[PDB]
Amino acid sequence: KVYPLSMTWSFGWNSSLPVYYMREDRRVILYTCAHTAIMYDVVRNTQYHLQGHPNIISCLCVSEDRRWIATADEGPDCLIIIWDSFTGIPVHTIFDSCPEGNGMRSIAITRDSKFLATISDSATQKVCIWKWTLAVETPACTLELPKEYGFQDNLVFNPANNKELVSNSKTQAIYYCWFEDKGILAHSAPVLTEKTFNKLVGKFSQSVFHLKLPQVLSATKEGKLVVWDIHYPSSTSSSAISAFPFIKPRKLVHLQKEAITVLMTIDSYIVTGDIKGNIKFYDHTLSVVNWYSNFKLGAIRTLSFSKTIPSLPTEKSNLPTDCTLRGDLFVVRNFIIGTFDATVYHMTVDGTKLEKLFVEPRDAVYAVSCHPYQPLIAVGSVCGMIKVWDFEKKVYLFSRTFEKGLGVQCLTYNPEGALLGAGFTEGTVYILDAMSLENESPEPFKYSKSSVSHCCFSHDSNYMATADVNFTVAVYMVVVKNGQRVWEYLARLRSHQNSIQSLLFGVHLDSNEPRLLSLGKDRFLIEYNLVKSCKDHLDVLDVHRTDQGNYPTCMIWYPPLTKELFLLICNSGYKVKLFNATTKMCRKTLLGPAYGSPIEHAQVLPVKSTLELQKRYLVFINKDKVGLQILPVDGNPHKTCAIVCHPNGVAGMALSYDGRFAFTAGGQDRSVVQWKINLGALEAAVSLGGEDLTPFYGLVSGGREGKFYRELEDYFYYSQIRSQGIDTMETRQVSEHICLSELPFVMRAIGFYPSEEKIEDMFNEIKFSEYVETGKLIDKINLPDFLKVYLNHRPPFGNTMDGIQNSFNVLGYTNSEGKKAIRREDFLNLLLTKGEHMTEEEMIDCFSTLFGLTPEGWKSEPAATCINGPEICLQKELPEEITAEIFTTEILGLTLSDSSEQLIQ
Amino acid sequence: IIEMQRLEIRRLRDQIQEQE
Amino acid sequence: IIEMQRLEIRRLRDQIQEQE
Repeated sequence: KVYPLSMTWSFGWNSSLPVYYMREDRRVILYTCAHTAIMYDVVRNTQYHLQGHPNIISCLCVSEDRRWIATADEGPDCLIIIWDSFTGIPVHTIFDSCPEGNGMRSIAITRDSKFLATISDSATQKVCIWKWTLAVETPACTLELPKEYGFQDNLVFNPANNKELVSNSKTQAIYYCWFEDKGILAHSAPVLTEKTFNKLVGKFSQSVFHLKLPQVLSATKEGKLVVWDIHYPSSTSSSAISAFPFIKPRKLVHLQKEAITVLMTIDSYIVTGDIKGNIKFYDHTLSVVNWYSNFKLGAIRTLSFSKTIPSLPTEKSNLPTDCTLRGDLFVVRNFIIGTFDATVYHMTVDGTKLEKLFVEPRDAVYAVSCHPYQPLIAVGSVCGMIKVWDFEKKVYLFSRTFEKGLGVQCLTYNPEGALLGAGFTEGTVYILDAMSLENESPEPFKYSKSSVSHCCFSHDSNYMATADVNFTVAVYMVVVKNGQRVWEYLARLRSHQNSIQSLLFGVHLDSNEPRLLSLGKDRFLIEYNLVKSCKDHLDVLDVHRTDQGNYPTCMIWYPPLTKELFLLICNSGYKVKLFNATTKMCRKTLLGPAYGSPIEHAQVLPVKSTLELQKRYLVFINKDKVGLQILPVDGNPHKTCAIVCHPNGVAGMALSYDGRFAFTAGGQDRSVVQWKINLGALEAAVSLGGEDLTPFYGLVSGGREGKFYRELEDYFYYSQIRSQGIDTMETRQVSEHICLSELPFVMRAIGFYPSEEKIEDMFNEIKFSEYVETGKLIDKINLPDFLKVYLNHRPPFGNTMDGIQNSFNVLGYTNSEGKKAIRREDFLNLLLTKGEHMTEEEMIDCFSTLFGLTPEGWKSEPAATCINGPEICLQKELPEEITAEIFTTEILGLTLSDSSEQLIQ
Repeated sequence: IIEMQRLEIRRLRDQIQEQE
Repeated sequence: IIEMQRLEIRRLRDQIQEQE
């Protein structure tokens, strides 16, 4: 009944998802937006919402009375979900309709309102009918169809029937009738060819039941209509198979040159709409009634007609000349129009205005930037559009249409908000006027030659920088002349050996001065000395390697919480790390949010006051989810939440500068959504985890009594003996602590395998973490903190095969069995020479130990009789071809079975 | 006139930057 | 744009007078 992350906004919708008209008087209209379905009232200026699906919403149809709305989603696990318009918080559902079926790719509901009928996405498609007025949760009747008909993606119900449906693909059309007393659904899908008319007919789009005659209509891209008649069992057939009603292609006629694709029929008119901005109404004779045409309007994909049957004024009225021999009054319902290019309009029934509504991004979507002091947010498409909203007002305001065919993706404000900037996929960069979106530079800057991938301003307005997908950096600077500021190019440099993952500006308050910082996938981090940089010479002076076995993804300033200062970075290991504002060395190991995928990007909520200085919050997105974190991080699951959005992928972040709201832009969903947050709900969730070790104990299997936990605790004592030495004549003594050299031993002893580099990292972490407060190195570590280190450093589950497989797959040939495999001497030599080096005698000792040729423990009694045996054992123990299967049989008696999650918050 | 407003806004914020 | 620019102008003028 309350949530941390609630949704209520939609910007944009996919124009291929057909609109309907519901409540007329107030103007409230229905559109689908990714996995969500939405109602919006123009005059109240408020949205109403239908709450999600397991996948993107695939298809919908509204009852004729606009009381009922039905919807489906694509992908697995699909649900068919039906709704009452005027409760506005309704429910109805069909569970589990199809196991494999990838959601229902077309679906109609009876105007009769008794039945629902559906077409599944599947390699062979399903047809099923559903008595939705009953709480039925299984198909009443079923058929599956040859592939030859193709994707079937239009379906309609017959207003003159209860047991007839039509469907077509691009390339086949189908008639259906359901014999419920027989329990049989029958189909026919006859094949058209040129022979029927010796004429071109080509591809066709939609099919519909005629107004009054035993007929089925099909509309063509060819400018033509096709019509069929149905034939029903002749009486002599009734004694036999009574071959279910057959469809015959009586007639073809050409109605216009231009492509038609829309067809719907209203109150004994037919209505047809075109690729190029002409919409026509007809009487069942196919007689011509006055059309609507040539507005700034095209490829009309959404037609819909009002619930209101028109009352009839005639004393003063505006009606058009019908084209009858006389030409009479003509009064449609009100009706809705919308284009291909996502342009939404309502018509006054009397024609006196063609009124347009919201207008929205055509195609694919990329993430939005907020003004830092004003309730303004800027949205941009790939195509031709950047536009700004006041997200409190929900009002569409200033926008500029951009030059044709340039792709655009990156957007930024400068820290003042006075400037806006955008990045264009064809080698192109603009600076923009945070008012008029004038091209500030008389020409844009077009120095690079492929897609941007980041842009950012310095704290100084005078400097801006971008990344490009060629892994090349570029920087931008202001020059002061004549009392003017002008913007000017600054010089490119290639500094990353893999895809760039973040780009950042930095301040030297130490000198009130600007800094430039870049995150690559190459595990390398760099800073550039702007103040020494010069033309054709970005001054590169600092490279760090910052990840291992993995790669980083995001870079931001950590907020000030400390004397020290940090950058925050995240990696494919689900790890987060802090690096030092001077040395960029590491000391923090964190476990990222468990939620399904690694973090893609994070942004930090703004500060008003000391009250925020007392309480800081971090926002992040992953592949498919958006989530919140309270600082400091410690990997506690209760400390974090994440929620699912546009679940074919999310691609950027933006935050309301008041600190109330966040906005997510998807991609192919063409949709942007606002999110409204309760922090106290997360404080409550934190309280669910309790305090002290309780969360971390909960992370250990069996917590404080699990046999694992006791097994670990012994190693603390055993390693304490090792630190004392096994041989001593004194009293034994132990207390609270192990000495850091033992810590790698204990960590391995539990079952996690840090590299030498990881060891160095952890020793740095322990030494330095206390350092700045104490002034001191410290080297006695206590169990509770060691446990925290393990829990952060460990693989985010049990140890996994996957990296082993990947390593063999890189190193090995595919063998006779194709298995990725390594030859024994090559394998040995590589293990000595490469990676981290091994001494030959060291490696031989290791193998002899693993095979168990030595005496055990290697820590009290001598051995040297053994080692000569291992020389021959290197041949005799190791097979000539080695594989992950063999190597894991040698290393592992542990069957490292797979983890599970579903209960975890 | 809009461009003149942008120019005047620029001049005024530069004058504040001089006051800064 | 015109009206918001006039608001920006007012803001910057008044802040200039405040700093003076």
